[PDB]
Amino acid sequence: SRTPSLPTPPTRE
Amino acid sequence: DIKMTQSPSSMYASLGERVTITCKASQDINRYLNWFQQKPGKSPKTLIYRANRLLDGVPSRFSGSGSGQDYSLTISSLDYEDMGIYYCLQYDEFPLTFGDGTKLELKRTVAAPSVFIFPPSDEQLKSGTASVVCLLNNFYPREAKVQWKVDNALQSGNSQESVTEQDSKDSTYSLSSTLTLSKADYEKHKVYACEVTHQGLSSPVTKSFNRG
Amino acid sequence: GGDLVKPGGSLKLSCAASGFTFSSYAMSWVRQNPEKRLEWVASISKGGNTYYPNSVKGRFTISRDNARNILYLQMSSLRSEDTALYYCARGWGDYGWFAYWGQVTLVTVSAASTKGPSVFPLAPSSGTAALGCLVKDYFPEPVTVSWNSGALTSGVHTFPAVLQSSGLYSLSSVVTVPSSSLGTQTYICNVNHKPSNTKVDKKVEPK
Repeated sequence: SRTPSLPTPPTRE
Repeated sequence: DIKMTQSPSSMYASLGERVTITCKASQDINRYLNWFQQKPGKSPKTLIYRANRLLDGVPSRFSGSGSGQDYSLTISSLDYEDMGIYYCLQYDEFPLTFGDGTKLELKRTVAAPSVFIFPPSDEQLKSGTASVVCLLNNFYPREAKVQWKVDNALQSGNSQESVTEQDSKDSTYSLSSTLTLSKADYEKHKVYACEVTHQGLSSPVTKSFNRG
Repeated sequence: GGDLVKPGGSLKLSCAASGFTFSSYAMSWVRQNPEKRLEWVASISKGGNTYYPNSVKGRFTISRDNARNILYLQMSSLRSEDTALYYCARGWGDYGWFAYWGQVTLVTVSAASTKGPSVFPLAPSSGTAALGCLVKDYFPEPVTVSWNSGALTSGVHTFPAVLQSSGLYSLSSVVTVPSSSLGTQTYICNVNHKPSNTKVDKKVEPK
C-alpha cells in the first residue's frame, strides 16, 4: 500500500 | 552534452491519421529515452520510458521504437486530444538533455487571412512613441510573411509579432505585428503599409494609410 | 503573478509533497523558458545526493526534507536568462527522473519595476470590421482583457505578449464585428493588471 524505497535512475557520470 | 534533434519541428495531421515523429541523439543512448506530451497551458505528461514502454494509463494508440541513436514515437490513430508539443529526453548520461520539441496540429483546408492596418492613436502620440499595428485574421496554415514599408522603404529591426494558438472551433490562426517608431520619425513620413504573403493569396495583400 | 527578482539576486523555491511517499523518490527541478524549451535544472536522490548541469552549478542548491516531505531550490546570482516556469518532478529507476510532474512556479528575473499598462484604441478603419486595444508598457505579466464586460466573446483574439527592449511587455486584443453595427453598438475593452492593481476601460470607436 505504501510505496517502498525505490532505485535511483541509472544515468551515468 | 548529448544533443537531441527532433524532426519535424511541426506538422499538420488529420483525425485518424497515423503519425510518426523522430528523435536523434548525437551518440548511442542505449534506449534511455523519455517522450513527453504538453498541451497548451498545461504541465507536461510523461508517455514513454525506455524508448518503448508506456507509463500506466497511457492510451495504447501510443508506441515508441528505435535504438542506438535513432528513435521514433507513433500515434496509430490520431485523436483530437492528441494535439500539442512532443518532447524527447535522454537520461543515459549527465547532463540530462531535451530535444526542442515537435508540435502536432490539426489539418484543415487553406484559408487566406483578412488583413487590417491600424494607425497610432492621438493619445499615444502625446507620449513620444507611435505604434502601427497589422492584423492577419483567421488564416491557415500558420506560415506567413509580413513586411512593413514606410514611404515604400522596407523596414527591419523595428517590429515584433505574435501568433495565436490554433482556434478550437475553426482550426485557424491569427497574427499581430507591431511597428514601433518615435513620434519624430512617424511625423517625418506619409505612407505606412503592411504587406502580407500567404499560401491562400494569389498575390501579396497590402493594407495602407496616409498619416493625417 | 509569480516571483520577481532583480538580476544578481536570490530566491528559494519550495515544493510540498501530497499523494505519494516523498522519501521513496528521486526529485528534480525542470524549467521551461519563454521560447518553450525545456531544461533540466537539478536532481536529488532519495538519500540526498545531488546532480547539476554546468549552467547552474555553484549558483543553485537542491535539497530535501524527508520528514516534512518538502523539496527546495535555493537560487543565487540570478540572471535574466533564468526567467522561466519552474516545475517540480519525481521519478525513479527506468522510468527516469521526470515520471510525474508537479507544482509550477513562475520566476521573472528583471531590472524593471512593476508598472500598469497604457491602453490605446485600435480604431476601425473608414461587410466586416476589425477593432481592438493595444495594451502597452506593463510589468510583470499577466494582463487580462475582456470586451463589453464579457458580453462579447465571439470573434475575439487576445495575443501573447511580447517583451520589448525596454524590458516592458506589450500586447493587443482584437475583435471582428459587422460594419453595420459600428453606428449602433458600443465596444469597450476592459483591461486588468493585477500585479499593479490597475483596471482600465477603453471605448473603441471609428475616428
